[PDB]
Amino acid sequence: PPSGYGVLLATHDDDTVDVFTSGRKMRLTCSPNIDAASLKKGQTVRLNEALTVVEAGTFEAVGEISTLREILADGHRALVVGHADEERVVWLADPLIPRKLRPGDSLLVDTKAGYAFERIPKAEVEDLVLEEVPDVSYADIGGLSRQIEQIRDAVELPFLHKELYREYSLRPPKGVLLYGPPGCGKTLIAKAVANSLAKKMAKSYFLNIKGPELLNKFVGETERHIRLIFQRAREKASEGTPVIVFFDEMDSIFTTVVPQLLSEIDGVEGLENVIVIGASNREDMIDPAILRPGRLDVKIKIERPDAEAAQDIYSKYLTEFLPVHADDLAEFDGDRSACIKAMIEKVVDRMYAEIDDNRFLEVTYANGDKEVMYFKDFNSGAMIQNVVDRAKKNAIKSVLETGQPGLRIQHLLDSIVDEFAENEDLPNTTNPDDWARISGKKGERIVYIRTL
Amino acid sequence: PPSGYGVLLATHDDDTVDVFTSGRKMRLTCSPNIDAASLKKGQTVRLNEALTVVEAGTFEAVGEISTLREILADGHRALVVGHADEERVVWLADPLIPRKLRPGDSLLVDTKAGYAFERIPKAEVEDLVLEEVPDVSYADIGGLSRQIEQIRDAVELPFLHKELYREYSLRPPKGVLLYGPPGCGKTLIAKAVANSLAKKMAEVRKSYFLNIKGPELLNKFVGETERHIRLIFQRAREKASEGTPVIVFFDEMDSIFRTRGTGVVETTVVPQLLSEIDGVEGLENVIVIGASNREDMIDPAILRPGRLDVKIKIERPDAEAAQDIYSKYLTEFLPVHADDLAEFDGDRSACIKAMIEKVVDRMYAEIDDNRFLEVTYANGDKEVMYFKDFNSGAMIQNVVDRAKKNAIKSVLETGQPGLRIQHLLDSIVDEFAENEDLPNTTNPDDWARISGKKGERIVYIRTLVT
Amino acid sequence: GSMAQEQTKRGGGGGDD
Ligand SMILES: Nc1ncnc2c1ncn2[C@@H]1O[C@H](COP(=O)(O)OP(=O)(O)OP(=O)(O)O)[C@@H](O)[C@H]1O
Ligand SMILES: Nc1ncnc2c1ncn2[C@@H]1O[C@H](COP(=O)(O)OP(=O)(O)OP(=O)(O)O)[C@@H](O)[C@H]1O
Ligand SMILES: [Mg+2]
Ligand SMILES: [Mg+2]
Repeated sequence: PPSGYGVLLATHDDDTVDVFTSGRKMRLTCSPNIDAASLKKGQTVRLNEALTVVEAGTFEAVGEISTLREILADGHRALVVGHADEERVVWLADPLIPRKLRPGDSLLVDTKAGYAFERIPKAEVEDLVLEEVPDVSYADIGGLSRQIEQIRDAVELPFLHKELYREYSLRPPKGVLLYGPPGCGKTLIAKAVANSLAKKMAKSYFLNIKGPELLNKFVGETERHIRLIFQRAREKASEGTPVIVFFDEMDSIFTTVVPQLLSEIDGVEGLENVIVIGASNREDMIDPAILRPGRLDVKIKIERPDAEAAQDIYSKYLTEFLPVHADDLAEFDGDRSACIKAMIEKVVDRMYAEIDDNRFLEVTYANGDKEVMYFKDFNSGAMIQNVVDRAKKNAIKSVLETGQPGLRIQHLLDSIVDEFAENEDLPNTTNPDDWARISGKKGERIVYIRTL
Repeated sequence: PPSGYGVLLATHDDDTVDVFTSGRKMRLTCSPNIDAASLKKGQTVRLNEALTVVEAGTFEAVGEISTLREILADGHRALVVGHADEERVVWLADPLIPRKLRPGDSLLVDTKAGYAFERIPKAEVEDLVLEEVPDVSYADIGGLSRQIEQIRDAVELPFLHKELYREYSLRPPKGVLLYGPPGCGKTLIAKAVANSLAKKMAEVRKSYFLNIKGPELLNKFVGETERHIRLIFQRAREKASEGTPVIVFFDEMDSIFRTRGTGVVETTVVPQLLSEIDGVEGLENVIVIGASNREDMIDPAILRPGRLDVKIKIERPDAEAAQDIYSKYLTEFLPVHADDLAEFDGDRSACIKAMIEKVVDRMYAEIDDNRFLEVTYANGDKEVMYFKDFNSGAMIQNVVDRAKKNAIKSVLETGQPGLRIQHLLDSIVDEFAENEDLPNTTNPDDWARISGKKGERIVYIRTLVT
Repeated sequence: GSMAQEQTKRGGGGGDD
């Protein structure tokens, strides 16, 4: 006996039920074999040529997939959206009408019958990370002891005395903006302060968010991403550890997403544990709306030029594990540590000397005054890393040609000369943190700059 | 004799089977000849007018091709995504449930039937963007040794000596940019690198050197623009997992990945490119090289230590570089008129070297006719520019081509075979006068260099002509 | 900073039925 199928729609007291069959709804009788009371909403039933429901099957396992939007007040209907961004109200099946369905879940549905039968499991990885543990301690930075004390007073101090700060009738600041030259780190400070906060709170969640990747310009979708990020931040704030939301290169952003971000930050205003920290290369490109007193109240400037910090960074980069030439140790009788320290001192003095090789900038002032900037200025950790890598490349060349291993002074000198020849360019030495720095240093405005 | 068809779905204890036929899902009883035990899910069956399973077929090889996303927990259903993101759960066929099933595979599927039957592999994307360039080697490039040495260090050395790099804990350069005035030989360096990579791969024994122009990876549809770059990077990662070096060449990076602020989708390509480059940094064999005339128009974000750590500038050739280029072009195999051989006793090499020296001296001399532009400064005195300040390898090649054309004209008219020195001598003045009116030779980089040298902004330029 | 007009470029959309 060839038998068809249909979808049960409603159950009535007259032992006649509505069935969606062949794409149309029909009121049809039920055979005595099946019990009308036992039947459930959305259950798949079987019929015959005489159109009699002989038995009930199982809820369908295939069909369209829709994203849930909301649930109707009656509790029996739910508004969902399909792949074509079309919104439809579908009656929830018996197993669906703990777990309570929430907006954003994917549901199996047949639009012809308009019934949602099952909830499909989903796996998300982008939002699942939720945890990054920085490994950069304060030992990774050098010549910044005053800055470290300042940031301890800025962020570490209020947390140790939250009760006193609150009873002193002053609201705490929750926003720290680290600004400075792009070449300098300005981000490892965030790792260091996160580590210090984790150590002092006595595992620690540090959320790094990149500005360029957050851009979902197409249709206001970056606002959705920001809302989801702040919701996850609140979720982590439920757990009893401070949560830091870090933004990198905020100048990539900012009528726009600024009001959405401001509202989201105001949402987490009551979260004392959660601190929003941002790092932006372009101070001027920062929207003043976020620069008002309040949320991003704390602003800290990082300054690159100093001899002691550069020497400490160079010492940090040149670890003991690097091979050292036998001729270098001949003057020190195998005392590798002293030889390396002397090498660092010599290369730092060569870099931070005022000679003809340090004619990096020939800057002319408006009144007609001229000055020469040496290799001491425009020095940052990134360029020191470049110097170290170039010196390693030159040392590999020397090993592959002469045969004797080790790192020599001429390698460092050649690396410095080559990297300053390459970096002697306007795009990397652009307007930010340069014109203002020299204006504050010399004391006069500058209208034109010449290079060599 | 006329019999229909249907798709089997499942078997039941009552020897009845579910069949999908003409959009109708039914339950049918098989014929006594056909045993329901041997039947399997997804197999096509033959029906009749009485709707009786009279024969069992095979799995059909037609329908939509969809991308597999995941396998459901039961192990018999899979969630896949269609062409227009029509995500759907479909039962897997018996052959599907070595090769094991993996996410991202292309599967045959009928949405009406709701079943997936077979897997079809497609990995020909790299062949679409594959570009082959033979007949170029580092020997052909003349006047560029420092840049050639640097690019060899940035590509050849890390792959040749991995142990040395791991010994000193030095990260191999991941991004190399080439920039300079037009015609200085950036594309020549790129194609020489491609040919060397092809030679190395043939020695190992090609497709690994992928080359793409900017505007190539732009699509009119709202989607599929990210998909192209995603597939490119996945193919690059697969080639890296093969172990051979792979180089992706973004030619003319001014078209795309420019600065974000300038505008009047280009907004989304650069961020996902940065994400992909950061995610591929683990693979040592993936190297991204891009050439650009307008280095300033590119976003400074990518031009940072890290992704694009290595920058190379190719400047206009000087006298010695011009001599090297002429030596590369003026070979001894070209015919030479007996007049020039008479003074050198038939020694082709010495005669050609002397001719090259003479022509280089001619085209680099500060003669009156070689004055090209009159730079005007607000305060300082005006400056006279020469043709030597805008020299390029392309100009030298065109001069040689014009001289050869004049030689062909001579051998056609007077019948005297060979190449005369006067051919080069007057081709020089012809080429110089041809580009006199056009200030096209000037570039923003050239103007920046000139402004930084004299110390005043350029105010006016005048084309000197007699 | 002269004010300037604009000309947009449409992106094709995929629609079935
Ligand atoms: N103590 C230090 N001070 C400065 N720079 C350092 C220090 N230690 C390491 N660096 C180097 O500085 C480089 C850049 O660091 P970082 O990414 O924090 O700078 P950034 O300002 O974020 O750059 P961008 O804004 O372009 O992303 C790193 O590659 C790192 O190797
Ligand atoms: N050593 C050399 N230096 C410069 N040009 C050369 C050299 N040898 C040959 N040429 C010639 O220069 C011409 C242009 O070279 P190429 O195509 O590399 O420039 P390009 O990188 O395309 O410049 P752009 O990208 O600005 O157009 C080639 O046709 C080649 O024949
Ligand atoms: Mg930073
Ligand atoms: Mg080119």
